[PDB]
Amino acid sequence: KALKVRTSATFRLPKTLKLARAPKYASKAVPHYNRLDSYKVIEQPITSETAMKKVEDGNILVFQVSMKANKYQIKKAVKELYEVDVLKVNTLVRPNGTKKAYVRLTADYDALDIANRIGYI
Amino acid sequence: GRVIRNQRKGAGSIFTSHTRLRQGAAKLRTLDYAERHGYIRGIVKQIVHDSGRGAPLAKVVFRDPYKYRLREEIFIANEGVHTGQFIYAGKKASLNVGNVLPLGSVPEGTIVSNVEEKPGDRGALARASGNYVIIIGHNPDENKTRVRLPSGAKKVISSDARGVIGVIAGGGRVDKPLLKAGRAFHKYRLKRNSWPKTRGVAMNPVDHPHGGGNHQHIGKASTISRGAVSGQKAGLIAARRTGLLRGSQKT
Amino acid sequence: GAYKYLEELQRKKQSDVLRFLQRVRVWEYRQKNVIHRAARPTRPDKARRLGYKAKQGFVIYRVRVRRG
Amino acid sequence: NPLTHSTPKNFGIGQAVQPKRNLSRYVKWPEYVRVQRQKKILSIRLKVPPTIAQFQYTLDRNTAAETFKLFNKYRPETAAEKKERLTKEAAAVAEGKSKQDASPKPYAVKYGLNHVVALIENKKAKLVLIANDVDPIELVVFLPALCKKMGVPYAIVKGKARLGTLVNQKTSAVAALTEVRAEDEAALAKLVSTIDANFADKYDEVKKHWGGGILGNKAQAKMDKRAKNSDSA
Amino acid sequence: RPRQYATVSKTHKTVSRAYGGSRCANCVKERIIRAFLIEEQKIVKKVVKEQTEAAK
RNA sequence: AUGGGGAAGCUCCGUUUCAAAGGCCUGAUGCAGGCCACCAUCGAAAGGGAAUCCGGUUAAGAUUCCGGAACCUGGA
RNA sequence: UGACAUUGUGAAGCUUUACUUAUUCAAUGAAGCGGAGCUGGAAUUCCACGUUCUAGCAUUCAAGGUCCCAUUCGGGGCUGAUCCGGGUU
Repeated sequence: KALKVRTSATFRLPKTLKLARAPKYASKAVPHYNRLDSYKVIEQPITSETAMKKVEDGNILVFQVSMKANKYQIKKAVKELYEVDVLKVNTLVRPNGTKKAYVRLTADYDALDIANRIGYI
Repeated sequence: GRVIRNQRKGAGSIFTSHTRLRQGAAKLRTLDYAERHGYIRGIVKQIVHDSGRGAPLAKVVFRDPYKYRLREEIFIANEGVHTGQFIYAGKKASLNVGNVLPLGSVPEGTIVSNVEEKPGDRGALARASGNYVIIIGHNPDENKTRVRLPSGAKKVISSDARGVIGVIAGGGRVDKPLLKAGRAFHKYRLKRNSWPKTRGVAMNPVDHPHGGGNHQHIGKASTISRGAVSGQKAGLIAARRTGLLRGSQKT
Repeated sequence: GAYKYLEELQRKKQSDVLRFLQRVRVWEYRQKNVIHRAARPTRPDKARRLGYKAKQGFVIYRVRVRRG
Repeated sequence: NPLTHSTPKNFGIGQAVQPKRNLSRYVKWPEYVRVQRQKKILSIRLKVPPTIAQFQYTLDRNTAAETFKLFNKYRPETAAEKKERLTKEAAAVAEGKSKQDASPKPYAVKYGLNHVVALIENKKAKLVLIANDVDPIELVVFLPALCKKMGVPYAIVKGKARLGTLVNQKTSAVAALTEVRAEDEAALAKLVSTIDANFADKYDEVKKHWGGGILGNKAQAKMDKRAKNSDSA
Repeated sequence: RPRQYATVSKTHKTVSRAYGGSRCANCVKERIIRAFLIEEQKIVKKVVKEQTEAAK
């Protein structure tokens, strides 16, 4: 019996077996419910004069959005709450500290129609 | 009293060297098996200027004995080394300008440069421009060689210490007088912030031992003792003698 | 038991065997870390005297500090 | 054959890249491995005093085999066998109404340092075996001298792992036989007069002998070369 | 610019030759000449050494 | 920072060194198995840097919106 | 600067010299250290033991050789690259 041949003078830590956790108890009792579901991301519309102009002419809805939401969340939330495909989303942060999202729908849906469907003319 | 300028220069801060533009540390090859038994051949790719250094650096590509890689070593150019030259470094290398040889493998009177102080490091003696070391003699009994250093000092070092053949090149650099203060300004702009120097005798008495007084005079003997503590070592330190030499004083 | 023998022999720090053992163990302790887990006490008898019991949950650490 | 050529590579100093040789000698071993090896080296370089150097003497590969063969029959009861013995005794105490002599008198190797030392001191130990590689050697340095002064045969046996597999443990510094049966009395008698022959008889001469001082190979070769070319000077 | 080389075809980034987009044609010629000439010099030196070895 | 080493201690030196220091390609967490030995990280809204322009539009927006016309990156 | 401690082991006559394990210094990704052996030369001794006109090239556990199983289309061992001591120097 001869010792193992070593082609490198640098000794390295051998790659042993790494186990996966099997805890005796769950980390938390209950999984948290969806923290940012549709009714939390889409808060309320804005019906200022400029927003009204945008809905009437530009086919753009204007929504107040929680600051924790992004463009994908806003797109999916609009698609879920109001069954209309969105063409694009443009989000900004108002100086009073809340997200404002210009959601432009596809050409085959009317912003002026679904706005008064939601309730604000 | 206040911490004097020379005292302040050991803590670093603004007194560190300005090493942005330096090409790298000028060092020989590691004392590998190949170089310490026979010799290895490198090729001088390019000779470059090193900021803050008078002697041009030479970059020599060496094949790696134990791997494909090309170990590029930043030598110090010797007057005669040129691009495209083959540099033979090791014990079995022939004695031509630019070759690195252990000092036990060179005949007497040989001019070497960038001499290893002890076998194993990467060059210590005679690396400033125009400087060299003379192989005074050998001693195979204790494997040593005696050499003459640029400072006129005689030293004995293990015969396996290496050293490049020739002179460091860039010689006579101090012949030309810097006319303008700007020349010195740009010289020390890449060197450690040691310029301009204010005379201690012009300093206030708090800032320097020489300062103060109604006339700009030192006041006490300027030959400071070797054992004087830090902060008193301002002037001529451990001066055996002073004044102009007025004699041959050897060559 | 052997503990009387151990506690009497350890009192001979200048004996040849203990001198050799000390000269070896001090070198080991210098080589190892400043603070490191010692698997078992060097002097089990002294450990027992001070309160050690070779059971689970009793830990022995070895430490070196700068003298002077 | 017509297509495949022989091209012996030149592996000289400046020729082609050196092949992957065996660098096992130059491995930068971990700190613990280095401490292991250098501790053994230092312990064999320094002059080991006689009371430790006497542990360099162990049984040969025959006396050790014979002794362990003898002690194997006297391995103590395992946990399962003791439990079975307890079932037998539980039956006997209810039925036969007896505790002593309900089971045959046990005959097993006594072990444990604090037990064997007391047995040796009381001179009830017929034979004792000492592990040669205990980490605090102070635990058993005095054991051979105690054995010699108490007139009991001791053997500095090889390995505490063998003693552990004897006494159903992982390790055991010392294993002692104190009451052997008439069948194995002859075997133990032959074991002694040999064990004490190489250990107890030579005790007074190993007590005067130091050890260690075994230089490394690269220094022993140098010392040999210096002794030569100077012996003839 | 360095990143734009990723967006163009291989034709715009190489020349149809050994060391296409790395070394000049004259440098390629010089190194081919060097390779052949000093490999032949290696063979010649080996022949000379082999014939001198017998001069014992 | 870590490995380390100081310091009674708040913390200090140190930035790749007295360390058993990992992520990449796969065909499927071993892996067929291989690969590599580099060394945490922070550090510029004037340095390096993937790619957008025109016209129009508001009370206040804009190379961001609208109309038109392009390009980059990632991936199917 | 001196003494005490780390700090140990020897010789020769307060002195000299010696040893590596303590300790100290330096480098490398700890790559070739020490001893021995070949092979030629000089001559039991010593020496070398693959590379010098040239800004090329040198990588796939190496080709060859040899021995096995499977040969598959492949895999494996030795040699090539001397042996021993695991003291990295």
